[PDB]
Amino acid sequence: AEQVRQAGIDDIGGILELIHPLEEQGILRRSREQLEQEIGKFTIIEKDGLIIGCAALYPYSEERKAEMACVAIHPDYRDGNRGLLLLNYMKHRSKSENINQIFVLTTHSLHWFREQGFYEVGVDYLPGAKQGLYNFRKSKILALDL
Amino acid sequence: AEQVRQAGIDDIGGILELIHPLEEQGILRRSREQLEQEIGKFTIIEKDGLIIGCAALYPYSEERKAEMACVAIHPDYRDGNRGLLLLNYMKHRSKSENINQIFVLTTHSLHWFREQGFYEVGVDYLPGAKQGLYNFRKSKILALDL
Repeated sequence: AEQVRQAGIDDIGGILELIHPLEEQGILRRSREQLEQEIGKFTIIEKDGLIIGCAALYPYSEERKAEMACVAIHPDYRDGNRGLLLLNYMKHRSKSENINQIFVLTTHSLHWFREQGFYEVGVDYLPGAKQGLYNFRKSKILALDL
Repeated sequence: AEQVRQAGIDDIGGILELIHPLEEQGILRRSREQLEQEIGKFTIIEKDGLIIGCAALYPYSEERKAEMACVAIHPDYRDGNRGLLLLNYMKHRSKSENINQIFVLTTHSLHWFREQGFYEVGVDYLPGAKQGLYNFRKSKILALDL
């Protein structure tokens, strides 16, 4: 069959392959170490040992929201409802962690999202952590070693 | 004296007053309910019962980073090293939660940040959750009721 399951460390290589062409295309970038650190957030689809889909879920526990991000379907495996498969799996998983909304940040696929019952919200809806970033031009990221 | 301490629910009103003029100024917006949901992330400064400073810390546990955001000093209480007070308190607090870097997203105060040992990083440095947002124009936020 075809498996939808939470990702593990042996899946990083396969996730990277799905994501890399998205990064070149200006869509997403994730280093391997970054993926190692977040792996728990990722779900994939495996077909005959090939990773043909992934998606990440970032919970905002106290706001009871979660962002579904980094959703990729293998180019040879589109038009097989695989996006929907990941979403329904995400829906079901969020529900079981006391989360009652999923949100996405997208420039692509409005018709499809609307068709799933997604509605558009303003930046104020974003959980406070995710607010500093939506309102990003002359905007610098600064880090401090503790 | 003047107290630096983690915030509580009775501090929301006072935080809102510090933040509201920042929101009008295009800098930050936080509803009361949003602040109720995130209150645990906030630190304030209280002087004679007046909230004269606040700052939020958003931990990225597995990446061992945390974003310091929503930093406000009462307009009548500037040039009293209160920004530094909050930062050092944040530094100390992050350290004790196994976090070894603080980052900020800013358009303001480069000289000051550099002076504290902050250095500039690229968007790839951001913890994956915070990546979907930095790379935000024709970019929509969509929500789904589970």
